[PDB]
Amino acid sequence: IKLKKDSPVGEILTRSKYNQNSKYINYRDLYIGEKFIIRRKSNSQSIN
Amino acid sequence: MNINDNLSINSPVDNKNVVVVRARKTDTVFKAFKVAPNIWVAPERYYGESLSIDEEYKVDGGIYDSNFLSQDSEKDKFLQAIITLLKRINSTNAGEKLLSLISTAIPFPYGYIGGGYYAPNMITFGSAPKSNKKLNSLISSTIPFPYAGYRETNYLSSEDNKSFYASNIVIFGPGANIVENNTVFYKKEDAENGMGTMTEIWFQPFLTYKYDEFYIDPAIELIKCLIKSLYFLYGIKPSDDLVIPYRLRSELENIEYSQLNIVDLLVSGGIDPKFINTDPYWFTDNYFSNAKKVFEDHRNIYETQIEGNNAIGNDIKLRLKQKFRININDIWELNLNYFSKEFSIMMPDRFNNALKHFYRKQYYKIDYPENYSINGFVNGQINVQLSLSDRNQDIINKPEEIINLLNNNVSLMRSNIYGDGLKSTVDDFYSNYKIPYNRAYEYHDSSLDNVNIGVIDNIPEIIDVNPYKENCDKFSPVQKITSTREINTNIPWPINYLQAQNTNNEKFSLSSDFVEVVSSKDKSLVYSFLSNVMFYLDSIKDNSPIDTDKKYYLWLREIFRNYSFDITATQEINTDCGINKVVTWFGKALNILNTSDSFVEEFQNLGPISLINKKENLSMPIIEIYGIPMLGLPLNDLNEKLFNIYLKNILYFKKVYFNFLDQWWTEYYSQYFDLICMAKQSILAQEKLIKQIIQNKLQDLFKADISMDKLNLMNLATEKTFIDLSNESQIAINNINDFLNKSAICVFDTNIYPKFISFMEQCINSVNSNVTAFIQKCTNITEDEKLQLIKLNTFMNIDFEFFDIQSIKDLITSETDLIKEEKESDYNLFLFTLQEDNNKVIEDISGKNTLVKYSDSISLVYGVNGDALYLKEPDESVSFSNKAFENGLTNSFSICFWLRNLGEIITSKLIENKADNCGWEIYFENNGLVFSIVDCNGNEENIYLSDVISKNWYYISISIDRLRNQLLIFINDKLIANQSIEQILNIYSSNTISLVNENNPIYIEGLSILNRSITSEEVVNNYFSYLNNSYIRDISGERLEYNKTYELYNYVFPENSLYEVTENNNIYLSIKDTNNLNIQGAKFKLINIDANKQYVQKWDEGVVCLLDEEKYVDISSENNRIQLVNSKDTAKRIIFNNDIFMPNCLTFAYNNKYLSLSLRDRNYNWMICNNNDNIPKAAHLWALKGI
Repeated sequence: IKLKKDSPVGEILTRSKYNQNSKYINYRDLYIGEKFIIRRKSNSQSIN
Repeated sequence: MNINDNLSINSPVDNKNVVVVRARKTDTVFKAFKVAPNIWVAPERYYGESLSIDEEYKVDGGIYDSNFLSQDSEKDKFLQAIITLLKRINSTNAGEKLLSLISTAIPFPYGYIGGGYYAPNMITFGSAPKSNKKLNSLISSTIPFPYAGYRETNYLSSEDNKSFYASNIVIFGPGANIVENNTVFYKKEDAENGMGTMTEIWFQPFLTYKYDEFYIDPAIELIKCLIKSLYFLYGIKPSDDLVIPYRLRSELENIEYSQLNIVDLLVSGGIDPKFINTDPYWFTDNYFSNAKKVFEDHRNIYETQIEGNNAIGNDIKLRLKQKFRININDIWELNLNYFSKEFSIMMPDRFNNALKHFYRKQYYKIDYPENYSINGFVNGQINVQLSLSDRNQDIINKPEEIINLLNNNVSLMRSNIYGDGLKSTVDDFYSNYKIPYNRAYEYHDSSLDNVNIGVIDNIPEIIDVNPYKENCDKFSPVQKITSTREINTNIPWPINYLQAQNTNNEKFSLSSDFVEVVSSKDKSLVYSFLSNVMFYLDSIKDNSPIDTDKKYYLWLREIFRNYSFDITATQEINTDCGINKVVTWFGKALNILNTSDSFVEEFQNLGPISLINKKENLSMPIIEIYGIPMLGLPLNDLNEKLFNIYLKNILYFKKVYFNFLDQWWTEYYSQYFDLICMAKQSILAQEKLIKQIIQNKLQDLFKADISMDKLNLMNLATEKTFIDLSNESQIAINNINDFLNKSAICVFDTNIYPKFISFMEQCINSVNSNVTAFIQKCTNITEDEKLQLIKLNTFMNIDFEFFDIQSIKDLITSETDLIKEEKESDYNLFLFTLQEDNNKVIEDISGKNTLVKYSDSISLVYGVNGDALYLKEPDESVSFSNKAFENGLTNSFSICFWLRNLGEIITSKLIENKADNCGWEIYFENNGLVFSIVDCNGNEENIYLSDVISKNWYYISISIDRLRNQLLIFINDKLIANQSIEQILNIYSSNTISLVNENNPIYIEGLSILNRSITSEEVVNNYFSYLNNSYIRDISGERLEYNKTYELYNYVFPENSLYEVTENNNIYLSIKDTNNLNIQGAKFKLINIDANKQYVQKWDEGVVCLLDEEKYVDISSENNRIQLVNSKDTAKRIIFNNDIFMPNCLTFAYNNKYLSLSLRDRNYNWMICNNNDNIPKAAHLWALKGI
């Protein structure tokens, strides 16, 4: 998912891949997209 | 794409959608109906093949009839069937994409009459009239002279040879052989040279066949034909000599192979293509390179020449664009597996091109607006009711081999073994095939993505067609004669045993002596391996004849139990690849290792290889490992070159491994699949005999003094028992399937992989020698550096070790297996409730689609885990309807739900399935439940489950297992009742389970009915996992909530409530003394940081408030006890938790220190923050009761 420039809806984009120098190694990048964070709702549990 | 469904055989010939064209350049014409752009249907039979072939030329397993599709009614039915199939294909997105690609993939048109696809000539027309001063001779209009002159080859010519209609696909009827779908090109030269050609399809939509436990959808056969036609449309058709080894003919006495064309392998799908389409490729031919080059040439011709031409039409220019949008690899990587997955259609998955040899097909007739539809088969692919076609008697049977079991020279038995029907080669393909080194040395479900339905639909139809004179060649039918050898043997074959297990009489008797069965002059003995059933029948022999209904019920139950025990007999042994459940009776049926002792003993002592009769079929492929080419280079360049050589050699080793895997699949797994098929035939034969014996007994008992109603009860019970016998046969079938699949994987592990390791060790020796020689010939590097380099480029054994049992288990599992796994459910009813937003929905999500009828007075609450039905209004009812709920004599089931009664003590009905007298029911009584089951003979079983009081959750699980004659009843996580129901007989009841309230507000949660019995371990697991939902509960079982008056109890003392004690000007709370039991307990409340939270959860910080001065809990660091203060800020924030195995009990923690009860102290027990182990670990568990 990537945040759209105009619409307030995340658009779906195809992940990149590795085609730099080696055909023996293939994968897709995972550090792409928007950086999500998670926050508490009521702060009722233990801070520790 | 939109299929023209408004056509019929009575429609007039309008020369636009209904035409009468000429078949090739013969003297015969045929009608044709256009159902889509460039897609036509010819409802008559094919014209090329004569409908009356000589008897010596009929093929094995083919229905030959020269009267099919002769009347107009049959032709109209055929046309409607093809329309329905096309519409069904078009419904799914993938089918629509395939149809659009078929429509838009016109054969490549030729050039102009002089050659070329560039601009045409020009002509000036219409000179303006002469003016008063100017001649105006050159004032005219210039137009392209041969406009749209590209001479297309895809056209049908009318009977007058003056009108031409563009067309890509013509769907004829079947040729000489009724059940034979075929796909034939229009011109071979234009089909093999990248140009393209018209395609004709012979299709039979009216006859299907059954495989395993499902019927073949004809839509998938049509899809396969269309995919094969796509090969001709694009011109990528390999030569007929490009074949692959498909199967090893193990039934023969000579080493012969049955081979398949690469087109059929690439289109048919299944598991076979997975053993050739491998990364990296081990099988490569010049065909792929030539096809890619020719396709690229034609794409360039379009892009550079036929694209910018403004004097050709967009009817061709824009279809050629869409045709060349896709790549060739898209067509090659398009098989039946993708459409099977996207359509959820189960299809034969192993050796689907050789199903003629494995078993004989039975054909079922299809009435299209009765059985098929826009959504496919009615009532699914399994539960569709199709009548057996009357043409099954006309199936011609020409065996490939005749096995004669000679006695001592008299033929005791004569059996037929049929052939695959493919091309047979005696030359070993693998030994004469060389794995290429410099070819396919790279590369270490998404193919129809470049097809746009809307873009194809926007193309205008082709109206004006410029003919090409020579677009057809001829049709020469392939006439072949089937040879039949005869093999005389003394040792019986598995086919001989399989035949002996079949009889045509109706007064037979089971026998364990094969020789006696085949030597019986009366032909009254039938071979069977059911030792239990035979023993029981011999035991009851010479006894009182069965005349009463109880006697017949007992006999039927015993027969079913013995059959189930016999067909499901397996023994778990430890094999090299894990644990294998060997089928014990596999030696008796299909005589194999049937010398003496037990089959399992011989199987363990020997290997799995001994099951098949043709071992050691391996052959070393021709290996071409070229040595390294000696120009000087620095260290880095030499290192890079050697690394590249290393990677290439590793990939070559993997290619050889894949070749050996394909050898194992072709030569070894084929025999194991043959064993699987024969075992399935044996199981089915034994099931048929048991059913026939039961039918004989029932029909002989119809001539007795039994009332009619009891006779209908017998018939219903016998039908249910037949369903149960089918279920047991399916269990045995998949048991033997797993056994033999694991056996085949084990035989690869322990019989083929070592040979591959030996061969590649021998090869790696030479590879390392050559590498060392090359690295020593060079002299541009140092000595230590050279030693490091040569040590770095070495080939140990681990380099060429690629075995992975999980990669072979996951390689022989098809999409059909995944569909079966997804559709396999052990639930006859799995009720699911969903509140949504102001619209509650209660429905069965088990996949069996039980009819749920409920009133609007019911509510949905949160009882335990998810929403639960709440019946507060008196006299409510919820009905669940399903056929399987009718029960019967022999079927195991189980009811499982959560119950909470809010009442207080008369007998109120809770769950009923009582049809008049017979049935079963659960109802409240006194202060507990009662489960009563009664049969149709007067026998009753009433079980009183005590200690079920109101305002408490209970997990009721009742299991009836009729294979064990056992009735188990669990409440929560404790077995309550374990009874024997051997005295209980047929309990046939209504098809509706009724849940009532009877003036009692009740919570019912997760009501579930299974089709099998449950064990204690599974019940305990379900009970404990259902409560593991991060919610802290009270002693009542309901969710614990903040701000509620609660009484405190300790687990050690489940009846003493903590009460306030004042001493030394300090107030604590403590257990009540034995002399003071009437003192009222303390009232507690839980306060959280956020007042919005209402329900307590695991790991929640809170404060306990005691109900006049609003006391709060504090911990005194003088005696390490608790005390009560009058300041909220002085309270302690304690953490609430609970143990998974003590659900209705909770623990209070304070910096990793649980609060517990102290030892006795002058008739007191204070809550204290313990750190010592002398207090039992069960003393820190507390309970809160809603007061």
